[PDB]
Amino acid sequence: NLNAVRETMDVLLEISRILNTGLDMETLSICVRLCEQGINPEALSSVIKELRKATEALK
Amino acid sequence: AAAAAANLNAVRETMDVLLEISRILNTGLDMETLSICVRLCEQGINPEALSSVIKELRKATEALK
Amino acid sequence: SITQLFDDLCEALLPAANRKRAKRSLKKVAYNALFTNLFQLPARNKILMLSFDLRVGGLGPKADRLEELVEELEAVGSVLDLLVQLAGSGPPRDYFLNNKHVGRNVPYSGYDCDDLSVFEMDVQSLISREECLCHSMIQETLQVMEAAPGTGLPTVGL
Amino acid sequence: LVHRILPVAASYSAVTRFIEEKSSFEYGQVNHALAAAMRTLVKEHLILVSQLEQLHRQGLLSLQKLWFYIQPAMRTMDILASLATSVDKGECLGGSTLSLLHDRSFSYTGDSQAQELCLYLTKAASAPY
Amino acid sequence: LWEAALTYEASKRRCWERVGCPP
Amino acid sequence: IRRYTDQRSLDRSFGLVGQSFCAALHQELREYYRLLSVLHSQL
Amino acid sequence: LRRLLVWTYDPKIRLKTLAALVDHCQGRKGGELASAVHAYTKTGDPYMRSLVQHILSLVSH
Amino acid sequence: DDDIAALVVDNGSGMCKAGFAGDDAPRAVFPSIVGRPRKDSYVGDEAQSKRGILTLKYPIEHGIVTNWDDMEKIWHHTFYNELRVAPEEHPVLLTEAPLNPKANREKMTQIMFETFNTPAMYVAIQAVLSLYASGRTTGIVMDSGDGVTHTVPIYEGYALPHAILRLDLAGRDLTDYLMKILTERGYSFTTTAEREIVRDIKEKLCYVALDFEQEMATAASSSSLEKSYELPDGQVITIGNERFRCPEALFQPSFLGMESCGIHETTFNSIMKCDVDIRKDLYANTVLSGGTTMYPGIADRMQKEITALAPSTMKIKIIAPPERKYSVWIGGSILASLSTFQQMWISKQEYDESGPSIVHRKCF
Amino acid sequence: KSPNVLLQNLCCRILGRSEADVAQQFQYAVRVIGSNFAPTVERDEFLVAEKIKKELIRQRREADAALFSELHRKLHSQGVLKNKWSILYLLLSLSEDPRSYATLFAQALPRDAHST
Repeated sequence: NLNAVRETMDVLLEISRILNTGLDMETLSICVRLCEQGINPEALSSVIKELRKATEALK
Repeated sequence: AAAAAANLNAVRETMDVLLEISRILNTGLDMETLSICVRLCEQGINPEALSSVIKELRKATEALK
Repeated sequence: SITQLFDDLCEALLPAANRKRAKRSLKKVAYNALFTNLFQLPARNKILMLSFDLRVGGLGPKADRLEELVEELEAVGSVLDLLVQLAGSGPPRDYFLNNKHVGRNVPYSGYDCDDLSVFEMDVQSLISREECLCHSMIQETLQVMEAAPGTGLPTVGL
Repeated sequence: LVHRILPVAASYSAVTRFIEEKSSFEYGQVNHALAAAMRTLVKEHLILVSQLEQLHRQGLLSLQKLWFYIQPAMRTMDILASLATSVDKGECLGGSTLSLLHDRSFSYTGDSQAQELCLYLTKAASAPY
Repeated sequence: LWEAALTYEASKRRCWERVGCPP
Repeated sequence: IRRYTDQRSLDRSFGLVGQSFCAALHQELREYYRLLSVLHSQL
Repeated sequence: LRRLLVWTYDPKIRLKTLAALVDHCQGRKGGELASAVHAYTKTGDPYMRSLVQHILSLVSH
Repeated sequence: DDDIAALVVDNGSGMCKAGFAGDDAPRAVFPSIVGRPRKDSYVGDEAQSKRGILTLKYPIEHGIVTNWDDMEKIWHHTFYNELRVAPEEHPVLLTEAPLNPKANREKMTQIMFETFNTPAMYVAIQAVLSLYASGRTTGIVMDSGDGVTHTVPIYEGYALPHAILRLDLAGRDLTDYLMKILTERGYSFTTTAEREIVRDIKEKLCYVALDFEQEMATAASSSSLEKSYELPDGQVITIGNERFRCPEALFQPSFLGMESCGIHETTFNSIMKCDVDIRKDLYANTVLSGGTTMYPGIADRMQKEITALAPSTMKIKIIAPPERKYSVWIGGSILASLSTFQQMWISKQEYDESGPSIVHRKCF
Repeated sequence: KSPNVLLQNLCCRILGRSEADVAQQFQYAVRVIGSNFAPTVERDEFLVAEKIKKELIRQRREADAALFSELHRKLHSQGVLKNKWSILYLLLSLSEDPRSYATLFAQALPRDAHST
């Protein structure tokens, strides 16, 4: 199964790449597992942006 | 106020006379789908493409009925 | 491991160098922002509505690719619904292009003048780029070359 | 300084003559296609010099600046001039001008800039044969 | 939305001393 | 460092690993001419 | 654009082909005239191949 | 902390969790027991170690406190012995069980304003705070501690107490039924040291499957899940079927002699007592809580049963935290951290001027 | 609104469905409308008016062909329509006769003579 869950994860990177999302490979794996738990994505869209704002406040 | 209500009258007038031109040309459109088409034609769109869109969707609604 | 996936998400977005207490507060930022939405429509149509805006400004085959991948992803739907929200948040050759002088059976077209006009912008961007480079390397050091003494220097701020 | 820049001028005149000579009927089917694939590489060489001339209209160009700009064209026209003379000197028509291009693809294998130009010319010349 | 407001109930009043835009 | 690579690109016997060495040494020289470009432009 | 050279490059290859079709077809008529238009379409150059083969389709009709 | 260090205190059934707000977990965890002469007075570890010739008193046994003096002594020993702090210079946010008594809250507020004389305090529900850690305001948190259990629905934050499902089943009955099944099979699980051993075996080696029939057929056909444990004392007993039957009593209650509803059936009845517009939303952002959620795979079994229970329109999306051991403490740490939430706690001036019963108005 | 959301309203108007149902036809509509957005012919309402009059004359409905001339002036009289060429070009194309050659007659200018 792990060969299939690898390829469906790999095709999902390119649709997040040409859609100009800042998610790299590691945060994409984190977020696809977290959405696989069952959390609503409409709030993840807020937490990723808020973490990236509070990250910019240091630099 | 007033200038926001005079424009409402001036757009009801045009959406009636465009419907009259639509019925003497016997186009199958009604008052509701024409308001979508005039809105699309306001922003700038090829009528040769949008007309082909409508002539495909009206040809595919019969195969499902 | 839902309480740990937020802990590793808080580590990935933390930039590398206090790094031991900033995670402790960034997890509070994650939780304080995760609750505001939860205190308070198909999936592929949101992709098509962006594929349209792709096609209007040129770049046709990229939109034909964005639809091509989501036709294979059916044979998971809540993840692409997350990707379409962060669409504008990201950071800002092939000789087998148009090239009517190569092919097996090329069709008759004649002059286009609309591929050549977008072949001279493809180079106009190059020398407009290498000049803003020499406008942004001229400046970042001359702003240090003219000021008061010890402004741009870190050791003088000690 | 212009003596250092003039090799790309000399490696242009020996390419346009090759395409003008080997576009004649007597040179078979493949040496036609080899002089065919070089002219999309002639197009970019001209486009750079017109853009530099229009930049020179604004006075924001120097002789050192020009010598910095033309560095890729000095390589690409040189590989085309090498292929042009190698097809001319040893008479290469048909399959014999299909062997020599496959040899230069093995000569340049680790650069990946001169390889891609040469590998493009191989697949384009291999179309009639 | 505006064509939805355009489906309103119109006032059919008129005067002689009001010729232009007189609802 | 330009005398060496001017000789080494003219030698076909240097091989596959040294026309690539000659390519890397040229890539480092182009950016030095970029520094000479900005040095001329601020004059 | 150094005096329109990209603008007049795509005409000149097409015109030197049309001039070839002109002066090779001088004097010929009938089935010999379509044979001379067919006597230009063994050109591997696809810009010249797609041109004369389009002119063959109009001549051969 | 720009202000002085805050505090959080959760007086649970099996243990008391204290700490400072914004810390990783409750900074101290001590037992809910005081020791008297049967050293004169001690708390927690010294009392449990010297429990051979002394008496122990449970300040919180089944979510309801047994003695107010024991409650004040447990709070004072948590503030003075567990953390070594001064309670008069620290604000603490306390917890509460499902629908606690107003007189008990008044006595607790009087104790917090008189025996401690702190600057400010707050007291609210526990599963609402664990929900206030779990990402989602809206949803059902099923919290089963050591002496009480509750499936608490939460709609827009303020819980609907008419849909709060109360359950009198916990880890005491779990360890007791496991010990009874082991002694019925023939093991020595009866004594006090055997009860501690059986509770440790139920915490570590016990299993939780998806259903009873498949795991029972597998354990009856072979002994794969039977894992051997030889402790430092040298006792060695291995039983896979007892470990498979220990967590299944939440779905098959008659294995331990229970006549109440199951866990998934309790969540089903809680959704049945819930409103319509919040039904699918409560079924979509429910969370797991309670220290009994330390069983692996049981959350997957609960999510499968919750998907089977409700209709096909909504789904089952359960938040299964692997810090459900300290979920309520993490909740208080999330709650007291916010700067706007500093107005939520009630101070000592309003309490002293208008009685401790003003906590019913201020601490909503 | 935007044209991308507005095309889906058209796909729900012609086909009687919801936007969660019909998504294969909207996928096709984005293909044809996108990459064909810019107008390809020079815009003038005069040529389109003289073709609608010609079409209504051709069906022996000579009375409506000069009623259209009174309807076309009111569009200019009110003046809230910016592109009057596009909507008339569309309404002529979707016209059915209630009851051949066109390279001979008047056609619109190609816009290719200009450097677009």
